[PDB]
Amino acid sequence: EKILIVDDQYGIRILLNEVFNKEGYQTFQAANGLQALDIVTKERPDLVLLDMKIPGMDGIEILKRMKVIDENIRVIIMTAYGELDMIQESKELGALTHFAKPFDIDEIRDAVKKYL
Amino acid sequence: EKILIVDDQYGIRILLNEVFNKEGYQTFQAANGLQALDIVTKERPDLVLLDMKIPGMDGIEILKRMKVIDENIRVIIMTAYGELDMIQESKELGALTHFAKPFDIDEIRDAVKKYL
Amino acid sequence: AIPSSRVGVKINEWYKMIRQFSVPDAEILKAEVEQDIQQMEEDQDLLIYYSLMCFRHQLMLDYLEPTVTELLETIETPQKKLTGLLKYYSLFFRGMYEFDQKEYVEAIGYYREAEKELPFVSDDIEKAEFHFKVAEAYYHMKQTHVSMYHILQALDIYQNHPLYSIRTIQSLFVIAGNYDDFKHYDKALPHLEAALELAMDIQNDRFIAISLLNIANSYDRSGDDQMAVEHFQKAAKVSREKVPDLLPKVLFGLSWTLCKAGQTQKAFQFIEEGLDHITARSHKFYKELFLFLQAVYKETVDERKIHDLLSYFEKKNLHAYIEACARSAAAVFESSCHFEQAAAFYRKVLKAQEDILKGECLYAY
Amino acid sequence: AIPSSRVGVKINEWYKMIRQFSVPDAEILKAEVEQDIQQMEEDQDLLIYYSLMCFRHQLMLDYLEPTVTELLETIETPQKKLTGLLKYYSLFFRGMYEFDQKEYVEAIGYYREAEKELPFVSDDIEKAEFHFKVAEAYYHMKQTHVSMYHILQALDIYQNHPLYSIRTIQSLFVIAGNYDDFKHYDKALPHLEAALELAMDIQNDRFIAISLLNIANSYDRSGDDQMAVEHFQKAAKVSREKVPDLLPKVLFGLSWTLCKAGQTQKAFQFIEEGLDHITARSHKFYKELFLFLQAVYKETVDERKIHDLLSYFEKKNLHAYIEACARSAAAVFESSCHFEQAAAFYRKVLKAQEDILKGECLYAY
Ligand SMILES: [Mg+2]
Ligand SMILES: [Mg+2]
Repeated sequence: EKILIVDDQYGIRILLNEVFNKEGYQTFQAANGLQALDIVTKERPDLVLLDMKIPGMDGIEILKRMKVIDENIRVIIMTAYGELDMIQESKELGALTHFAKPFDIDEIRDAVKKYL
Repeated sequence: EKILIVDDQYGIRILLNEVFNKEGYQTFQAANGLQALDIVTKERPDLVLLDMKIPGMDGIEILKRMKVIDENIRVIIMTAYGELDMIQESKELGALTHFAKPFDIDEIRDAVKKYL
Repeated sequence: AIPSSRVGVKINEWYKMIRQFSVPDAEILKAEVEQDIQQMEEDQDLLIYYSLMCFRHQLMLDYLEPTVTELLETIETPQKKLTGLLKYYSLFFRGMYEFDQKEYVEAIGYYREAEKELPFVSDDIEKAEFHFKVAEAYYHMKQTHVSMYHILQALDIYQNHPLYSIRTIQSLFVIAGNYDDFKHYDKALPHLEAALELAMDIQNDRFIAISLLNIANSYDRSGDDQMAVEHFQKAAKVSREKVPDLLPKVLFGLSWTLCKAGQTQKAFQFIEEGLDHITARSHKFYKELFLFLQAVYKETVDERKIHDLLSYFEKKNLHAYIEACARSAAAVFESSCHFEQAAAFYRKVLKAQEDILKGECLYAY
Repeated sequence: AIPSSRVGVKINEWYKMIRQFSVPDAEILKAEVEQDIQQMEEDQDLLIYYSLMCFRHQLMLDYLEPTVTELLETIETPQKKLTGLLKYYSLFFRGMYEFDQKEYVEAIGYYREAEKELPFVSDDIEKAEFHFKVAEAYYHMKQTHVSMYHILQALDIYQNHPLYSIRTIQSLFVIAGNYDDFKHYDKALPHLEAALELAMDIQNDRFIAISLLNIANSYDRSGDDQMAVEHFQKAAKVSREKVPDLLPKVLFGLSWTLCKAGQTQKAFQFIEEGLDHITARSHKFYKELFLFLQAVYKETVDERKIHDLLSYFEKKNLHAYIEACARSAAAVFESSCHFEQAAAFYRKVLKAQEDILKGECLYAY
C-alpha cells in the first residue's frame, strides 16, 4: 500500500524509503508540512510517518490538517529529543504510536505491517 | 613528421598540441628536461619547441644534451620575459629561431613548415 | 557529556569494520556507540548517521548469509544514495572532531572533502546546514572572511524557505558577529535589526531578547551609549518577564555601559542585581566579570580584587577576559592620571592578545 | 603598470563576446588586451590565458565561415581540454581581481569555483601552482589556517618534483610566515632552516641571504638577540658581496635588534649605513623606519620627529608601521619611567590595531 514519509532531514527520508521499498510498499516523501498535505490530498496514503520536529511548522499543526483531509488517517509519529507533552497530545489526536530517534529499524517495520 | 613540445606549463602544451595536430603532425609532449631527453632518444623528433624557462633545469642545459643525442636536431626556442643573452647563446648553439611569448600562432606555425 | 564528534569518529571506525566485513569488530563498535549515545550531547545529525550506519551494518549481515572488493561493489552499487550520504557524514564528523581538538588545518581539509559530497545530495537544506555549521567553525577559528563566505550561502538557501526563520535569525547573528571581528559594528547593525524584526514576527521571546541584547552591544561598541542603554533595558524587560536566564548577560552589558558612561552609582544597582540571579549550576564567568566591574569602577579602585580575578582568569586560560578587563582598568587609571598603573595594564593587554593567538595554533607541521 | 588580474578580467569579457559569437565586440576587446599587456606587470600565466583565448577566438572565426547554443556545442565538445582550461583561468583571474580590490568574500567564492576545475586538469604542478598562489592570498587576507591548508598541498607536490626547489623555498617561507601570524616563531624556525639548507645546495645567493634574514628575524622575535645578530651579520655579508639590494632590510633588522639589546651606539652605525644605501627609486619605507630608530633610541628622544613620522604613516594608511613603532616608543619611555608618554603610545598601538582590522573588511553584505 501507500506509505507517506514526512521528515525535514534528507537522511531519515533516504533511510525509511529504502526500508519500505524492500517491503514492497509504494512510498511517498515530503520535506515539510505543505508537501505532506498536498500528498495526503492527492495520494491519500494508508499510513504516515510524521516527524513532529519540523522547522516553521510544528507536527501538531500538520497532524490536524491531515485529519481534515482524512479522518481515519493512520499516522505514526517519530521524534528526536521531543517533549513528552507533544507525544501525549499527539496520542489524544489518534496517534497509532510513537517512535523515538534513533528508532530501531525492525521495531518500526513491524509496527507498519500492524496498523496498516 | 614528429614534433616534440617541451614546456613546463600545461597551458602551452595543450595549445601547441592542438595546433600541430590540426596540421597532421605526430606530436610528443614533455613537462621537463628528462622527459624531453628520453623522448629525443626514443622517438628522435624532426623538430623541437623548447621552453628555455623551465624550473630546476635551464634550457641551455637541455639543449646541449639534445645535441648529444642528435647533432642535426632542429630546435626552436621560445621564451617568456627571457634574457637576451640566453637567446643569443642559444642561437650560437644552432637555434633555428626564437619565439617570444605570447607568440603568434600563425608565425610559429609557418616557421614549423619551414625548418621542418 | 560526550561530544557528538567523538561519537561520530567511532561510527567512522565502525564503518571501516563493516566495509572489510569484519562482523566481530563491527558488533563491538556498534555496541560501544549505542552506549556513548546515552551520554552524548544532543545532535540529531549524529543520530541520523547512526541510524544509517545501523542499516549499512544490516546490509553487511544480509550479504554474508567473494573478495572484499567484489562483495563491496555488490552492496554499494545498489545503494548509491546511502553510500554517498555515509561518506558525507564520516568526513563531516571527522572534520568536527579535528575542529574540537583545535586541529584546524586538519579540520579544513575534512570540511573541503565533505563539501565535495554535497553535489550528490538532492536537498538544498542539507547544503545550507553544512554551510551554516562550517561557518560557525570558521568563525571560532577566526577565519572570518571564509566564515562570511559560507554563512552567506546558508542564508541564501534559508531565505528561499520562509519556514526556516530560526536558522535565518541565527545566520543574521553570525553575519553580525563576523562584522564585529573587523570592528565594523555599523555593518553588523542592519543584520541585527532584521533579526529583531523577524524574531518579533514569529513571536519568539528568546530571540527577541537576544536580538535586543545584540543590538545594545552593537550600539555600546559603536559608541552610542544612549541607544545602548535603551536597548539593554528593552532586553532586560523581555528577560525579566519571559526569559530570565538571559538576565546575567543583559545586566552585565547594561552595567559595563553605564560604568563607561560615568554613571557608576546606577550601574552598581544592576551589578548587585546580576550577582543575585547567578546560580551555582552556571558555566559562565559573569560572576567574575561583575566582580571586576565593582572593583575597577569603585571610587577607590580595588587593586587586590583585580589582581586575584586576573590571576584566576590566567589560570583557566581566559585570555579574552584578561584583555577586556585590562583594557578597562587602563582607561580607569588614565582618567586619574595614574599612568604607571595604566601602562602596567596596557602590557597585560598586549600579552593577553599574544596568548590568545598562540592558543589558536596548536599544530606543528 | 597594469595588474595582470585587471587584464585577466578583460580577457574574461573578451571570452563572453566569443561565446556569443559577436565578432565586432570580440575584435575590439582582443585589440585592447593586446595593448594592456604591453604595460602589464610580468605574469606568464596571464600570457598563457591570452594565447589560449587567441586560439579560441580563431576557432570562432573558423566556425562562422545555427543557434548560439548549437554552434557553441559544436566548438566546445571537440575542445574539452581547451574549454576546461579557459574556464579555470577565467575564474582564477576573476578571483585575483576581487582579491586585488579587497573584495575578499567574492575572491574566496571564485577561488573555490576555480579549484573545482583542477580535477579535470591532468597536471600536478598546475594544481600545486594554484594552491601556492591562493595560499599567498589567504595569508594576505589573514586567513592563516586556510593559508596553511593550501600551502601544505603545494609543498607536498613540489617535494615530489626535486627540480622545483625555488617554489619549495618560497613554500617554506610561506609556512614560516603563517606560524609568525600566531607568534609561534619557534615553529617557523625549522622551516626557515630547511629553506636555508636547500638554498645553499642550489647555490642561490639571493635565497641564501633571504633565508638568513628570515632566520635572524625569527630569533629576534623569539627573544634570542645573540643568534639574531649573528644571522643578521651573515645575511649582511652575503648581501654586501652578492645581493646589495637586500642591505636596507638587513641593516634595519640588525639596527632594531641592537637597539632593543641596549647597544644603540653600535646600532647607529648600521642605521647611518642603511640610509646611505637607500635610493629614490625605492618603493619601501625603510627610510622612515630608520629615521624612527634614530629618533626613539636617541639619548634624548626626538619627540617631534616621531610625531611627524607617525603622522606621515597615518597619511598613507600604514597602520602596521604605526603599531610597531608605537610599540617601541612605549617601551623606551617605560624604561625611563615616563609612563604618561608610554600610555599615549599604547593608545596609538591599540588604535592602529583596530584601523588595520577595519581596512581588512571593505564589503557590506
Ligand atoms: Mg526533524
Ligand atoms: Mg616555462
